[PDB]
Amino acid sequence: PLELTQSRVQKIWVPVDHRPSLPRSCNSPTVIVMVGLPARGKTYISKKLTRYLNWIGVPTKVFNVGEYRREAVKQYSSYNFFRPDNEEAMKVRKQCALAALRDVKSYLAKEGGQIAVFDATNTTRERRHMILHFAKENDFKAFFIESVCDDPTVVASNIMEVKISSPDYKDCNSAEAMDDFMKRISCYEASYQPLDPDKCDRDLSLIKVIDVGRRFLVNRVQDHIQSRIVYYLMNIHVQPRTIYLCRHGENEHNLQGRIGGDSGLSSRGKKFASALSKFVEEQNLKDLRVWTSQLKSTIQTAEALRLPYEQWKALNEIDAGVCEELTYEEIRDTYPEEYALREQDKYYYRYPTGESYQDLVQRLEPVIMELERQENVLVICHQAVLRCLLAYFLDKSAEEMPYLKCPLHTVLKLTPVAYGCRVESIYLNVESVCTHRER
Amino acid sequence: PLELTQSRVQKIWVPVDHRPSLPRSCNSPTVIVMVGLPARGKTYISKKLTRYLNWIGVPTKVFNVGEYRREAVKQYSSYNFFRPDNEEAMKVRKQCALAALRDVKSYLAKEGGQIAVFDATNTTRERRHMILHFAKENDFKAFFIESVCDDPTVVASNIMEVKISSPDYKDCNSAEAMDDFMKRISCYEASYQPLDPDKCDRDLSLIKVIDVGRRFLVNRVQDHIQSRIVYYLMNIHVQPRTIYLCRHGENEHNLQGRIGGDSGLSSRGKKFASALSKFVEEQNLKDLRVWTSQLKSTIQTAEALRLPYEQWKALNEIDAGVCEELTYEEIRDTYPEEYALREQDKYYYRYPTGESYQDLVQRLEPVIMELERQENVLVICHQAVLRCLLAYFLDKSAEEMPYLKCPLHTVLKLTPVAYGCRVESIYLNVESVCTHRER
Ligand SMILES: O=c1[nH]cnc2c1c(-c1ccccc1)cn2-c1ccc(Br)cc1
Ligand SMILES: O=c1[nH]cnc2c1c(-c1ccccc1)cn2-c1ccc(Br)cc1
Ligand SMILES: O=P(O)(O)OC[C@H]1O[C@](O)(CO)[C@@H](O)[C@@H]1O
Ligand SMILES: O=P(O)(O)OC[C@H]1O[C@](O)(CO)[C@@H](O)[C@@H]1O
Repeated sequence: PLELTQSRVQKIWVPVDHRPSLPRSCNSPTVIVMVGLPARGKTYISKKLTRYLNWIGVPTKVFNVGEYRREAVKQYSSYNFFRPDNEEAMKVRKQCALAALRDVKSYLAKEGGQIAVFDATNTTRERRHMILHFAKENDFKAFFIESVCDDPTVVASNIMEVKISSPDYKDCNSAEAMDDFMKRISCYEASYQPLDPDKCDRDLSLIKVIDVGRRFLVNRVQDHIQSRIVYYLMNIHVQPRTIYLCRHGENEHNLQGRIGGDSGLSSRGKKFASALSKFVEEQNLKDLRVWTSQLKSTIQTAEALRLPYEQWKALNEIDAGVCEELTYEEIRDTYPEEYALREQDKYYYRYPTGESYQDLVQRLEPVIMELERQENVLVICHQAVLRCLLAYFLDKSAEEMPYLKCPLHTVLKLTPVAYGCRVESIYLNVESVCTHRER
Repeated sequence: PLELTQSRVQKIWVPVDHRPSLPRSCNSPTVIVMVGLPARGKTYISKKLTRYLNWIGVPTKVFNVGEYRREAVKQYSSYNFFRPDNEEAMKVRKQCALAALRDVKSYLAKEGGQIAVFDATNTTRERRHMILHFAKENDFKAFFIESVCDDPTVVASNIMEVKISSPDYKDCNSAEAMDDFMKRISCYEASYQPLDPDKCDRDLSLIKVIDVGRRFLVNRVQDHIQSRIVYYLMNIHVQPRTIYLCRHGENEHNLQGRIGGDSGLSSRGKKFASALSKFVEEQNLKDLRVWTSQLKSTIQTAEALRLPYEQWKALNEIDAGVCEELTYEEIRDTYPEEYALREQDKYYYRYPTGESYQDLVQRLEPVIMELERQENVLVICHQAVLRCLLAYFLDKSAEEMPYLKCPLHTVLKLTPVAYGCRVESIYLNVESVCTHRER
């Protein structure tokens, strides 16, 4: 009579499943279609969106047709391979697109993937009609993301930042690679049919990203995930900036080996806070936003900076529930079953009346969205919160996330470059205890 | 040396403020400009957006030029008042717009308002240039929301739903009011200059809502609040649906007068769950989404429905921190200072290591966004969570929110109609304790 049991790891109430003598086991995936001329940031969008979607828990994978081409055709010689009159290479390129779609079908229908990002030019109505046919026959949704930018400064910058360094241009110098790539773009210009939501593409679910996100044309958003993608694309930018991530200075609970709580900075923690102020000053940043949690130790650290700061409840350390203010030895002795369950499944494990790393991701999502909108930001937080944010920026999986090394009195300087983050570590030469525990 | 104190009500760590002998006390507001012909849902957008922004904690107010006109000109006779050749009424209408802007300045610069929604036609470039001049001179941001829809079915439906019932048409029958309103729309058509983000309005921050949210043109989103508005407008719809809100059936903690915890349904709670299934069945809904919290009592209630349901951690009852599983008598005797602080400031009060109603709003925001996207939804939740959701739908203030009456074994049936919600209460004839406590 409505009998439930609480699952040991995640602490989820499930109906008591008294399976009979013979136990029996018993929404639609999306193909995101990238659209646009080369050097329009399609791969940049594909990679960043995939990184965000995976981090929030939506299994996402990129299928880049160019990588299938590099695999089918050993070495790249020139733009001549991309010529519309190149009958043989046109057959090869089509075969590569079809092979990528085959892997899209396998990913979405057989591997538990939810979103497949089809990263190609898809510049002709013919190619897009074929992708739609493929989606309709496989019961997949189709969502188009077109990037429109004809600014020559933006095109040249994209070639210099990520095209000249491509495996295709290994034997080329910067000038030859740039010249070949401009000719390669020209191969696509004649047959390019932009998305037309006014007449031809009126019934398609699409986003037209115009001039690096200055303007957007949004047509027929069908569901939750498409709506989320659109909101994300509207919040991200390519302006140069730095993200500094650190934990509060060493606290009294750190000295006692106690988890959670709301203890204050130790004498060393206060020394780090002074060292952090000097470090921040030496960075010579025009403007800098400072974010803390609502816990004392991060606020005391920010107080040493003499800069305005904003407290976020979303940045508060993982809630250990009944295990709050206990040492790991006291957890193992009072709750041995709980201790072993966490060690076996650190990401999904939920503390009783507490949280999991999975819960942390959900509450840090608005932090991530705001970090994307901002420029120079310093986030003073906690060990588990920091691992979660770092996993987003460094594209780390749910499995590796609870084990990322985030020592005390150490600043993680993140510089967005090419298709990810350059990470520099800066230890501020103040002693502390070690709170890192390996698997 | 980084000395902080925790504020008694909100539990916020603040620098110990040792004010000297003579204590001294010491971002830009936004004008949202509605654009479009009459019967385009501008007032609908204004009211709904204001309701959402206020609920999330952004002080927002609507300034409807027509209400200033109804105040300046006692009785409305006909569309002749709106004629472009009506020199006198054109002077009166301009004076009303200027008087509304005067009140916009006072609201944003002197009353602590953050967003002013300027609800008028603002169909000419001249009027919009004047509003921009007003915004620039007062250091206010300007964000334009244009609603474009020329579907005669949509226009006729808007006139029938909310125009014919306007105080202007009190002495008129449905046919005369509809005829007069069509003529009134025609008065605006000749001088109407839609927003042109391509050439003329390229530097303006705007959203063009096309065909009741089927399509959007988004130009130059400057900040966080504009980005949030755009996301909200993309999630809302006018499709007919019903929202059912109720608490879990009576639990064991309810019988003991204990707060929080994760107790199961009492015998009466199980009887409500059966009664709820019968009620749901009798509603004869084609499709229905069922949402619960992750707490046992709501899941057991949903289990009785024999329908698929989704558990949301965001729907979990307010966290009472150290006061969890205690009766109110035990709270008053163990924590008398805490008890009195809560009674004095129920919305902002945060339980030690727990939450406030203010915290609840922040974590329920994704619930609200998803409720907007959906159609028929049944939310099985908890007393404080329910008050928070109800305050959103019923446009209740932060001050009234902790005192809204949400009894056990009672379904709140919400039907979106005109500019809000019709609320029907359905008691399912199962006895329970009373958990309501007045101020
Ligand atoms: O080249 C480009 N053209 C046009 N839009 C571009 C790029 C790049 C880019 C940035 C770094 C390297 C290579 C490419 C990113 N976006 C972009 C697109 C949409 C959004 Br919303 C944000 C950024
Ligand atoms: O008449 C209309 N024309 C055009 N758009 C309209 C309406 C109404 C409406 C609904 C009920 C009563 C009166 C008006 C709402 N929206 C609307 C606008 C934008 C979004 Br995003 C969602 C709904
Ligand atoms: O997930 P882990 O490795 O236990 O680390 C999280 C813990 O780290 C701390 O931030 C410091 O020990 C605790 O407050 C928190 O419980
Ligand atoms: O804000 P109030 O009036 O104390 O009501 C919230 C309380 O109501 C309950 O849902 C039932 O008593 C408790 O779990 C919760 O603490």
